[PDB]
Formats: sequence, C-alpha cells, structure tokens
Amino acid sequence: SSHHHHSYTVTVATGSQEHAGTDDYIYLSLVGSAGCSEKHLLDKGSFERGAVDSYDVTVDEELGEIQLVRIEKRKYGSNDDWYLKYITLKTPHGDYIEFPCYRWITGDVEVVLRDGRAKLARDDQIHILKQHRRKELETRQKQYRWMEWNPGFPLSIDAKCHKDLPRDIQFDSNTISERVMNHWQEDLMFGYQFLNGANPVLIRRCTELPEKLPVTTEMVECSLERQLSLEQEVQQGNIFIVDFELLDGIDQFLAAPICLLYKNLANKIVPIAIQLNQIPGDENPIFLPSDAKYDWLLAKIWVRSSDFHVHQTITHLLRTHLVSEVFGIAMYRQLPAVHPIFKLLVAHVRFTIAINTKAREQLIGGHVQMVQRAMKDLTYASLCFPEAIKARGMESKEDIPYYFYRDDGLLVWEAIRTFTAEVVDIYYEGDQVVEEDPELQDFVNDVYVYGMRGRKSSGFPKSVKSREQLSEYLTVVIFTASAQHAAVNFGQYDWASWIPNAPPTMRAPPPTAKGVVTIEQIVDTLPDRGRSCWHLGAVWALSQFQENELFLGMYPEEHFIEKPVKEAMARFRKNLEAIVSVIAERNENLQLPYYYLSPDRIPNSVAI
Ligand SMILES: [Fe+2]
Repeated sequence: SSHHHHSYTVTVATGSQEHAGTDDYIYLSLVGSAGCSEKHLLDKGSFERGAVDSYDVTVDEELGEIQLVRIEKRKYGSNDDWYLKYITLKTPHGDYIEFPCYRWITGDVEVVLRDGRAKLARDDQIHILKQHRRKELETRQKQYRWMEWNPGFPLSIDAKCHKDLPRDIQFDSNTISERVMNHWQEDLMFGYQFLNGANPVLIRRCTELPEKLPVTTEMVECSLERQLSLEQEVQQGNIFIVDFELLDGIDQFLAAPICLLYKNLANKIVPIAIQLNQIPGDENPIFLPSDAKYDWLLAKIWVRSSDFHVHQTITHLLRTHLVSEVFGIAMYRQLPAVHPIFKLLVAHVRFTIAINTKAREQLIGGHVQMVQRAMKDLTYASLCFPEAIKARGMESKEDIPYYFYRDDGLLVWEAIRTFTAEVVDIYYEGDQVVEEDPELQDFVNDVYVYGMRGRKSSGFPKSVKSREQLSEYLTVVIFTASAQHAAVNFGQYDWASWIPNAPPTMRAPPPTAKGVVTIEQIVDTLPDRGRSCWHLGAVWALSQFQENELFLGMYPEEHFIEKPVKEAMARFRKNLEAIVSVIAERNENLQLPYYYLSPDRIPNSVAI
C-alpha cells in the first residue's frame, strides 16, 4: 500500500479517515538553517485513505539542517480536504527526521511543521523557529476563541454549530440492567448505586444529623442493628447522608431529598430515612422503610429521579464535558504543537470540543439553573480524586469496604499521576524551568480566567511553579477527561435503562402524606412511553464504545517520537495492564461486578 515515486526522500502518510483523501495539488517546501528550498509540486494522482507515498525531491543547493516543512494545497475542482498524519525525511547526509501533523488541511492556508522532538520556548533561539512558534499561537489565538454560551457557565468554544469549529477539531438487555430489573425495589440495590452505580460521587459520611432532618432514634429503631442510638451510630461513623440541596429552588416537578443511610452489620449501605424536601414539616414527611409498602418505595423513586438529574447535568455534563473542553481550548490557544504538554494532552481532548458543540446545538431551563449553582461548587481541589474522596469521608476501606469507584479510581489516578510526573521530568530540569515556561503559564491562566471565569474561590492555580504541581495539574486534566468521564458516562445504560430506577421526569408532585400512595399513582407519576422511548435510546447510545475506540494509553498518533517519552508511555501501558488484571480478579468474587474504571474500558477522551 506504500507508493514510491522516483536528493531528499519525502514520505507523506495520509490519514485513514473516511474523507482523509484529497485530489488537489500538494506543494512542499523545506526550510533549513542555511536557506529555504523551492516548492516541489508532488507529481501526480491523488492521496487516498490509508496512503503512504514517498517522493525523491532533488534540491539545487545544500540546505543544512532541516527546521521546517511547508505544505500548500492548490484546488483541483471542489476543494477536497486532506488529513496528513506525518511527514518523514531521509536527507542526503543520511538523517531521518519525523514531522508529526495529525491535522486536516483545507488548503485555505499553509501548514508549517516542526521537528518531532518536543521543544520548550527556551529551547528555541534562532529566528526561524521563534517566528514560527509566535505565528502559530497568533493563528491559534484567533481560531480557537472563548465565548460564554450561558451566563455563569464555564466559557466554551466560540462556535454556534459544528461546522463552524476549525476543521482540525471537527468530528469525522445487559447483565447489569437485567439485575436492576429484578431487584430495584430492594434497599440493598438502592444503596449500592450510591457507591458503584452510574453516579457514585454524592454520598458522604455524616458527622452530625442535620437540623433540617428531625429524625429520631425511635423512627429508625428497626433499621439499626448495633444496639446503639442514632446519635451514637453517627459518632462511630456508621451513618451516611445524600443531600440534594443543589436542587432546592430549581424550576413536571422536582424535589430536594435528604436521604439518610446506614452501614449495617453486613458492611452494606442501605437507606433508613428519606425526606423529599429541604425544609422539614408535617407536609414533608420523613419516609421510613417501616412505612407502607408503596410509601417507602415512591420515596426511593424520587431519590432516584433526583440523583439522575444531578448526575447528567452536574456530575456528567458540567464536571467532565465542560471541564475538559475548558482544558481543551486553553491547550490549543496557548501551547504550540511542538510543546511537550501539548503532545501529551492533545490525545485526551480529542473530540471533546466537537462532541460538546454537537450537544449544544441539538439540545436547544431549570437545568441551566443547576449549572450556575454547581459552578460555585466547582473547585480544583474537588477534581483531585484522592482529596475529593477524602472530603466526602469515604477514604477508609476498612470502614467502607464495598466502594469500587473509590478503589479502582484511586488506582487509575496514581497510574496517570506516575505518567505525567515522568513526562514532566523528561522535559523540565527543575522547578525553575516550570515557573518560567511562558506558554505553560498562559495555558494555566486561560483556564483560570476564562474557563473558570476568574473566580478566586475555584482554587484553580493562577500559575504553575513546580514539577509536583505541574504533574498534579496534568493528572487532573487527563483523569477527569478519561477515567472520571468513563465511570459516570458508561453506566447510563446499566443503571438508567429500567425507568423506575432513574426516572428522567416525574409527572406528579412528591407525596405530602403517609398511607395515601397507591401503585396506580406511582405508575402515572412515572414518565410517559414517548418520554421513556427517547430516554431509553439516549442512554443506550451514550453507553456505546465506537469500533475505533482509543482506550487509555493508546497513542497511535505519534506526536511524541523521542525514546525517553515512548518508554514512559510503555511503563504507563504495562502499569494499566496490571490494574486491568486486579480489577478483573476482584470482579470475579463480586455479586454484580464494577468495571467502568477498567483501563481497557476507559476511553482516551470525552468523546461520547
Ligand atoms: Fe459523555
């Protein structure tokens, strides 16, 4: 499939995408240290999918060391876009030089490629390179611009529809759901989803009963099993609470449930109380598992309903999609392609801007009110996975044994943390070098000022001044964009296919009295078939891995070409293979297996 044309040996790899090929004319210059060359027009034909064509380009004069490669596409009828993977040169001196690309080339403008080796701003002293760096950012900084889609939202790409985006970022039943069908009425299943379900990030250990939940030991006598009072079971750390105060005030109904939970003698977490709204009172009853059958159950259906909106809106859309797009745009604006941090993150922002852009145009009022309020909650510390687990009081595995999200997550986290630390070391000699990287700082500073609206209380670094800190910053970007998204996105069908376990909408208001609810008003309180059909299709489509799916650590596009960083990639891959094995054996001795955070099921980016 490799076509050779017959003094420089110019190899041109074309992309394997559906439209990757082109038929226009392709002119290719070389820019050495001793002077540029002439524009050699590739002789004939068209470059089609999966192609690798090599040309022998003779030059009149010695060019010295090669610094840049120029590409220019002149039309042959309607402009057929062309995806260039990479360009390699075999110079007459015997040198081999790889020029990575991975960019669509419309032919509107020239494309100048640097050497494959990653360079910082400080590594470039000759004018030839400095000017290219500076004109690359200038073209970045006007193609990828910021724009506030909704008030108080994180700023996003300045583009209304998909095809407005630059061409380089444009897009080209179950084992668990069955079990949720035969058990969703069990307090065990209900509580289990708070740890190993689609949205396992809300539960927190309780250290004192809220005053807005006037629950007494007598009401939960029958649920407690340690012969202790509710007040004392809280001290021992056996009470857990899930509070939806984020929904209080949102504008065919909503609720603000407070759900109290208990770690029984089986070290399982089951529900023992449910108050569907925030302000207690006699028309806001505290439902109990000892209440009438259809009361305690409709009480749990509302908690499911609420957990599903917070999941999709906040846990899913805001804290993964919108957050990755932020890092994504910042990366394009401030980091030239030759920058080591670019080469690393460019694979974890792949398609995020395009997938989001698609969601915004197709989607289109109460769910905008949740983001604004979530927005004040979003903090850099809340995205560092270890701390985020610890802030919620769920760190102890001896006290909280069955928390697979936390267990697998902490593994994947420190696997990525190890990678970035290594890669950071291969390119930054000392902390001084980090603090002085002018483009790295402009990257951090865009995330903080435009992404996070410059909100001082978000905890995002205004600047990065150490290798430790840069490694943490990078791990937060790669982790949130891959593992964290994989855990909250790929469960939407396993846990939300069966409607009574994740009602997208509720047709009736929450019950205000006990002994009234009947199976009939539960059925008609649940969503319509038309709403259910759309919901079923949406959750199934968003839980499907594409056939070209690139999983964590798959870097088929070689932006990195040096051995030190490839080796660090090798270790990263092997280290992920160890976590896949461990997660495999654990899920062997499990009732119903948790696998969303297995690295061979963790996409590279937020793509769906
Ligand atoms: Fe998603």
